[PDB]
Amino acid sequence: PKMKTHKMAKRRIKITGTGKVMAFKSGKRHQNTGKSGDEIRGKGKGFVLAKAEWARMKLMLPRGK
Amino acid sequence: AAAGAAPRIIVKMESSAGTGFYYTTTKNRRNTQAKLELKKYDPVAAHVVFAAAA
Amino acid sequence: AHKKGVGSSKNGRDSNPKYLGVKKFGGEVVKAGNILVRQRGTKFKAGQGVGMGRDHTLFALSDGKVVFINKGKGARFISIEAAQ
RNA sequence: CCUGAGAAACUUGGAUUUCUAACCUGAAAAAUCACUUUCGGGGACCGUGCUUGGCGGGUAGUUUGACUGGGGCGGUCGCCUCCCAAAAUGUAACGGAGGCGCCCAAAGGUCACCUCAAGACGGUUGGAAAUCGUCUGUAGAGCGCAAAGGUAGAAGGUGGCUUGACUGCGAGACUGACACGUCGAGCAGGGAGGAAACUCGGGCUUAGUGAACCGGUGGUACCGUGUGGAAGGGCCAUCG
RNA sequence: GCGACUGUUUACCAAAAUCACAGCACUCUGCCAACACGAACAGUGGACGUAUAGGGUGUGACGCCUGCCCGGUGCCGGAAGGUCAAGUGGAGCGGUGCAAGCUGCGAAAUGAAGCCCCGGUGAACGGCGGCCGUAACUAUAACGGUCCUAAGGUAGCGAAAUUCCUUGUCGGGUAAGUUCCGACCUGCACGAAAGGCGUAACGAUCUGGGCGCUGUCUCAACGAGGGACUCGGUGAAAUUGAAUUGGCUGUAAAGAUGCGGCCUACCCGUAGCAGGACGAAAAGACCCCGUGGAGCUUUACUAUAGUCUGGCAUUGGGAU
RNA sequence: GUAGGGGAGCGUUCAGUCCGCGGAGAAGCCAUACCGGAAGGAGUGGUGGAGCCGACUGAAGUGCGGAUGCCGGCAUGAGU
RNA sequence: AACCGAACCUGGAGAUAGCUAGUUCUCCCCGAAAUGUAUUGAGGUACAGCCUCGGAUGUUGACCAUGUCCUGUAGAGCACUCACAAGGCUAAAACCUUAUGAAACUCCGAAGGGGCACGCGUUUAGUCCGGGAGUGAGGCUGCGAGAGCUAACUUCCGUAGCCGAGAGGGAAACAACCCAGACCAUCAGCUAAGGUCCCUAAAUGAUCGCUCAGUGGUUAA
RNA sequence: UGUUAUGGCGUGCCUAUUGAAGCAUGAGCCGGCGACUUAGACCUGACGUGCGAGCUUAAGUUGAAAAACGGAGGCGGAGCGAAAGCGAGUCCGAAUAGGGCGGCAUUAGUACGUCGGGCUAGACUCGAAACCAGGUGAGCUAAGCAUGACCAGGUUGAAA
RNA sequence: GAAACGAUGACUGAAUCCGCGCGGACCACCGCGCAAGGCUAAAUACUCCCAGUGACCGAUAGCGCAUAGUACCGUGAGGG
RNA sequence: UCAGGGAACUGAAACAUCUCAGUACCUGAAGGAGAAGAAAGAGAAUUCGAUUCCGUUAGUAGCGGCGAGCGAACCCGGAU
Ligand SMILES: [Mg+2]
Ligand SMILES: [Mg+2]
Ligand SMILES: [Mg+2]
Ligand SMILES: [Mg+2]
Ligand SMILES: [Mg+2]
Ligand SMILES: [Mg+2]
Ligand SMILES: [Mg+2]
Ligand SMILES: [Mg+2]
Ligand SMILES: [Mg+2]
Ligand SMILES: [Mg+2]
Ligand SMILES: [Mg+2]
Ligand SMILES: [Mg+2]
Ligand SMILES: [Mg+2]
Ligand SMILES: [Mg+2]
Ligand SMILES: [Mg+2]
Ligand SMILES: [Mg+2]
Ligand SMILES: [Mg+2]
Ligand SMILES: [Mg+2]
Ligand SMILES: [Mg+2]
Ligand SMILES: [Mg+2]
Ligand SMILES: [Mg+2]
Ligand SMILES: [Mg+2]
Ligand SMILES: [Mg+2]
Ligand SMILES: [Mg+2]
Ligand SMILES: [Mg+2]
Ligand SMILES: [Mg+2]
Ligand SMILES: [Mg+2]
Ligand SMILES: [Mg+2]
Ligand SMILES: [Mg+2]
Ligand SMILES: [Mg+2]
Ligand SMILES: [Mg+2]
Ligand SMILES: [Mg+2]
Ligand SMILES: [Mg+2]
Ligand SMILES: [Mg+2]
Ligand SMILES: [Mg+2]
Ligand SMILES: [Mg+2]
Ligand SMILES: [Mg+2]
Ligand SMILES: [Mg+2]
Ligand SMILES: [Mg+2]
Ligand SMILES: [Mg+2]
Ligand SMILES: [Mg+2]
Ligand SMILES: [Mg+2]
Ligand SMILES: [Mg+2]
Ligand SMILES: [Mg+2]
Ligand SMILES: [Mg+2]
Ligand SMILES: [Mg+2]
Ligand SMILES: [Mg+2]
Ligand SMILES: [Mg+2]
Ligand SMILES: [Mg+2]
Ligand SMILES: [Mg+2]
Ligand SMILES: [Mg+2]
Ligand SMILES: [Mg+2]
Ligand SMILES: [Mg+2]
Ligand SMILES: [Mg+2]
Ligand SMILES: [Mg+2]
Ligand SMILES: [Mg+2]
Ligand SMILES: [Mg+2]
Ligand SMILES: [Mg+2]
Ligand SMILES: [Mg+2]
Ligand SMILES: [Mg+2]
Repeated sequence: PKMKTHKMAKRRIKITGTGKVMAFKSGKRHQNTGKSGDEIRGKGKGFVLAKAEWARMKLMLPRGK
Repeated sequence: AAAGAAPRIIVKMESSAGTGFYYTTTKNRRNTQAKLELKKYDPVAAHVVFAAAA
Repeated sequence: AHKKGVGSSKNGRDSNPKYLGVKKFGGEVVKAGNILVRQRGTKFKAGQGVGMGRDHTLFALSDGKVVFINKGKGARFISIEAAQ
């Protein structure tokens, strides 16, 4: 039947043009007062994964969204 | 951090501006015992001076 | 009878590797930003063209080629010089 | 119309006390029953219906880590340093030593200035060692703690002013299977010390840490369901 | 030695020291009795019984007896206070429309049992214990005994069904006794109804010694009967890679008839032996592994029958 | 050359279609010294008694020595 | 109601089974892995590493010389650090002559090793993108070390080769050792390790010797 | 070609493994049955094909010894953000400097089919110990209840 | 969970037209609606049975059965 | 087919919410079918207009130890 979209992922991973998958950087809830400044700033953001651990994500969603 | 630690308590620095802002650091409390007066930036303008908020 | 021991150990401890040593050697190129050496201290002294982060890492301020010198045994720097 | 109050009256309740026509219960020519009556007593309590918390191995479902010269016992489980590691990085062992889960409002930024451990002689308390003096004096010291590397043209010791222990970023690289992690010129807003060139987005460095999730809090006005509002939610911050 | 006794028990490896018992003891229970089966206000056992009765629990005839600790747990009782749920009460907060207003949230005080707390309770749970130093090499046969939790063993027993050291020391029996009996006491680690110590009698119990008798034995013999063997009749089995299946030394996954070398050995069978074929039988029941299972246990987690408890409905009048 | 990925094919049935055989004898079975690189496939002889080969294409319950495999038959042990 | 710590029958039901077995036609080409990192994970799964197919690319691979920087082992040394042999000398500590040991000593310090460049001279691979995997138990000798007892068919790393996945000759026999990588055919030739009295192919060879012990054909103070 | 003597040579097969003739697993023999599949209009790929900045139907309808109709929806068309929104741009920010994107120095999709993989369902076949529901059993055994039955002969010698 | 609405077990049990109910807390606005009374063919599901077909089986296949729930086992359910 | 009752193994690589699944089973009633049905409705266009069925929206909106996994409807096309 229709392969389910992993709602596990509908707020944490992203497709694109090239097909590459992006996600965010980690450590922004109690990894705080640490800090450092470029850490706290670095972590709010977003980023493309490596490769190897790409396809999995893809298969988490068919629509790409 | 480590809860039942009384020295080096983690407390924040609220601006005298009222911008809606706060920094966050750690005084030994075997030191200040009153408050803290620091001079950091503030995105919502430029250069405030901060009171060590409760 | 047989054996009951009972001894334990108190060591068996170490720390995961710190990849030190000179990363970019002598006579090879570079790009700007490129790290040329990691070290614990001033095993290698900031020379003309090179900068020193908090780690005492040696990084390149602009491109070109890499120049090593030891000053007769115990004092030593790396510098940069372009392709001209 | 009343500040305080007295009779009456509606009383709406709280308690005990009592009464019985609910309801429970027994006996009498009709056994379980149902009449009818003496009714005998019980009596708004019990019992039962819904919710409230407690108790509850009586019953019911489960959990009970791993390494490991078998398993158990004991020991170990993350991070740092040093050998082992065969002159590149890397590398096991229940191999050989030791350390961290903080500390610092100055021990940080800048500016300026000072030089160390000891031994010899000689010196009031002292007299092995205290304080002062001179000759020696590249490290035989010091760095908040672990050691290694590092350091005297200072990172060591002392003062002036100070909040770069700063938002918006990130050229380029180190590193890791991934996730992480590490260094960083330079640009902007805006500062700090210097007279300046400058230097600074924490400390000589490498330990001083915990991903998600759910929630607290300070902003923010992106979402808010016929519509405009508010709950709630998102984003930055952050706390457990 | 153990139990008192007659009895009972693991159908198919345990018959006893198990269990039951008469006896005693603690508690519980006043009748629609507790307690128990139960869709359940049914109906039933308890019981057509009534505290000289009924339940539950423990010890286990009888005889002399049954001590010391109430701090923890349990249980019985106590009440000043700490308290605690829903409900009662809502000051105050805010959302909204111009609004009468609808509404989101929600604090004081009050408020059930129960726990905290105070005391009592052992024929309730239980408790009735740590230690001191010795000449030498980092040590062995041995020491006499002062004693922290609530107390730290009264009688009786004690090398025992209990004893680590262990064949303890002594005595008896024996020619000789790790066993047994008596005493001893340094009880690793007896002890009073989880009974203590005794005891006639009882026992297909257990333990040692004796007399008697004996092929149990020295040491086996002869005999008998039923098999085994032979012939005619009927004729299974488990096993089985396939075999044309020796021995010694060696090698090989380390226990070789199969490889090496060397020895020995003509083909077949019959009655017999049990060394080998790691012989057959059951994918080991021990051991490790499995984020396998089931039984059981508790102050591991979560519920929950049941049960206590406040409010609500059945549910009413009145007197103060 | 083991796990593994790739390449080309052999055989079995059912099916569409064509070549076509068969009581002067089909399939199946039995023997053999032929052919193909192999899965395989031909010649002839004996069996049998009424159906079948070949090419191309399609679809599969499509190829067994193992599973202490399942059903059945017959061996060993034994003239014990 | 012939095996009760939870009857038997039917059913959910083909529960699950990180476990054990088993998994059939043929030829050809390539051809591994038992390492890392996590894991209520350790005989299991993820990602890399390694195989294979195919599309891109163009010699980027590979060995080897050169050039060039990085290093702190082997040895060595005593200059700090702990150790320690004799002697001086003083009031012993220092310090002098003489003297030595070191994984966690280093005035010194190779052989090698690695990065970059060049290709000055050879050879073939490399790298990317996309499909399919399997493997994640390793084993032995040689050289390096640790734990051991300078024990082990011992164990835990490193490193080369081999078996694993390797037939063929040799080592009597013998995964690992020495030679060597089997596309078929041949009643054809040369060699390797290893051999040449007979078993058993091939000199009972040649010359200079040794041992007389059956050493050879298993050990030491 | 069948058989044979003599020679040389030669460690059954499978599975499991660091390593099998193994004294390690399996199996007496021969037959026959016996295991990598199916589904979905899911996912992603390789080959192929038909149309090609375009490609395509599903349910159904009608006819049916055949197939045609059926645009409802699907895939492509534009990205970027948390989202509003902006759009060959967008986002963070106050702009810079950047991630994603378009151009790019260039390139095509879609529907069918065959196949290599994927997911959800038994998913290669066989194998549990167990777990739950509904029922069947006291003609065995454990006992209860009502009712009948049964114990040669002998010894001992209590109360009264 | 911001928990709307329906739905009922126990307590409470409002308005009837200038009224009632909903629009996912809640408020106004603005929209969709007539609770407390009933029946209803049609398309849809199944297939003991009847018929037609088949790239379904032909005697270990196919239902368990070329027939039989019989022989046989089981006290029984049930297996077969 | 409707209703009263309502499991577990399993999966989440352990389990308890959760998933298995209102599935297996038990029961009640009834028919040739049944159920449902004539709006206090969907809803967002001031649009549709009893139900049941299929296609589709759509693995989209959402649910969830936000883990495993669970998963609509309005519109649009048909059946009637
Ligand atoms: Mg339990
Ligand atoms: Mg373990
Ligand atoms: Mg090296
Ligand atoms: Mg390793
Ligand atoms: Mg979670
Ligand atoms: Mg907030
Ligand atoms: Mg808000
Ligand atoms: Mg007795
Ligand atoms: Mg018995
Ligand atoms: Mg017996
Ligand atoms: Mg009370
Ligand atoms: Mg004696
Ligand atoms: Mg007794
Ligand atoms: Mg008796
Ligand atoms: Mg005797
Ligand atoms: Mg005979
Ligand atoms: Mg042989
Ligand atoms: Mg032999
Ligand atoms: Mg015999
Ligand atoms: Mg076994
Ligand atoms: Mg045909
Ligand atoms: Mg035929
Ligand atoms: Mg067979
Ligand atoms: Mg066998
Ligand atoms: Mg005979
Ligand atoms: Mg015989
Ligand atoms: Mg015989
Ligand atoms: Mg039985
Ligand atoms: Mg099931
Ligand atoms: Mg099964
Ligand atoms: Mg090859
Ligand atoms: Mg391993
Ligand atoms: Mg992989
Ligand atoms: Mg090259
Ligand atoms: Mg040395
Ligand atoms: Mg010199
Ligand atoms: Mg593993
Ligand atoms: Mg290894
Ligand atoms: Mg081993
Ligand atoms: Mg292998
Ligand atoms: Mg070989
Ligand atoms: Mg060989
Ligand atoms: Mg040989
Ligand atoms: Mg060997
Ligand atoms: Mg030669
Ligand atoms: Mg010869
Ligand atoms: Mg096989
Ligand atoms: Mg083995
Ligand atoms: Mg054999
Ligand atoms: Mg065998
Ligand atoms: Mg085995
Ligand atoms: Mg195509
Ligand atoms: Mg396709
Ligand atoms: Mg599959
Ligand atoms: Mg409601
Ligand atoms: Mg036949
Ligand atoms: Mg049949
Ligand atoms: Mg379960
Ligand atoms: Mg599970
Ligand atoms: Mg009926």
